[PDB]
Amino acid sequence: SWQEKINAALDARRAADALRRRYPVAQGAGRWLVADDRQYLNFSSNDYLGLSHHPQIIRAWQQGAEQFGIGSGGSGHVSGYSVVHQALEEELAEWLGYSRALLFISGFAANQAVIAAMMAKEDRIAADRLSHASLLEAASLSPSQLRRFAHNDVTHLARLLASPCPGQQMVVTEGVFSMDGDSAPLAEIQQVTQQHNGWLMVDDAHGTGVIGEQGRGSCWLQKVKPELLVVTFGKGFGVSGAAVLCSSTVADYLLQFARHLIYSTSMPPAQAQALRASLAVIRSDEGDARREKLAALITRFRAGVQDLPFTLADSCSAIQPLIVGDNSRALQLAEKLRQQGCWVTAIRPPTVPAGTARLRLTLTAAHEMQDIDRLLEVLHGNG
Repeated sequence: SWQEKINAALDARRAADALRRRYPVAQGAGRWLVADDRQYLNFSSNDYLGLSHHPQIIRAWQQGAEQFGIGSGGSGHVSGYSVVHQALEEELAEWLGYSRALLFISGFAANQAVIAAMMAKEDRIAADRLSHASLLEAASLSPSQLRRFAHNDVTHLARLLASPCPGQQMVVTEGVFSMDGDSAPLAEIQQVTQQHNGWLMVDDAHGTGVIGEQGRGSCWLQKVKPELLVVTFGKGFGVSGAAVLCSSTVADYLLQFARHLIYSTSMPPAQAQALRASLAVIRSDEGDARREKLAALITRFRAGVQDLPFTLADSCSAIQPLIVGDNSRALQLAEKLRQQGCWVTAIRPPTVPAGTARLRLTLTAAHEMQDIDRLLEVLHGNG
């Protein structure tokens, strides 16, 4: 029965594979986390540039409602394409170097809509094994053939692409991995997929706004222009939503065939105005300053960890895993940091490889130097 299927799946769960209850917060974005009525330094949010609370983006969100109401009233293919959506699309395309941008309500939605429109059962997706769920789940729920390659292993990927395919091949990877905060070798990857007549799709959720000139992506940084670029706005941009960057013909294909783009409700115009304001800050001199601040904080953290009984991952991202090793030690370490006012969360097998239990830390441009020092001190006294 259905209820037996559900009860049986919930009952079978081992203690290490069960997800904890969601914890309600009063504030979850940026420097401070507020849970109950207690203030914690927040080392768990994705607000990498501190823009969720920026006065200019708040104003834009607010005025946009005055000007346009809230809901768009519908889909882009009827009366839900606002002049504000068109201007944001144009601005993103100009910023990143693509002929076209198409807006989506989330990264999950963008990824699924591209893959649903472009891949048939005959085709193959070659996906990095550590791709985040937004991408992988999309590639899974497709009728195409999904094949994973070892993390960032371009030799493995070439092997994959060389295998006979009855259709076309799409390579998918992230610019900065949600997991370890490490970068993909995009240029090398772009080379072997061209060599096997494939197209390349990069999701740059964790790099967009945060690295490269004017905060352009992981792709800019590495001088690579994949056929498809997906950017999402729930992290560094401090808002919500996503866009697909692409060519004139690919955008025309998606606008004719991608049902997810054609029939979904477009985002509130006021949300798009907040995103245009976020983009402006990201491109501005203040954008450079926030990125430079974030990099200084990462430097301060990594330098302090040298003198600690922990290891670091290969990351220059705001994402800075602290490898602890032992599961009990890591959980007790996170609990203790929380007790001392530092909000962190621990991750253990099997989400991570054996013996690589760790803290999931993130830093943001809203943090201050003394915050990093407070983290280091608690880590020393409990490490």
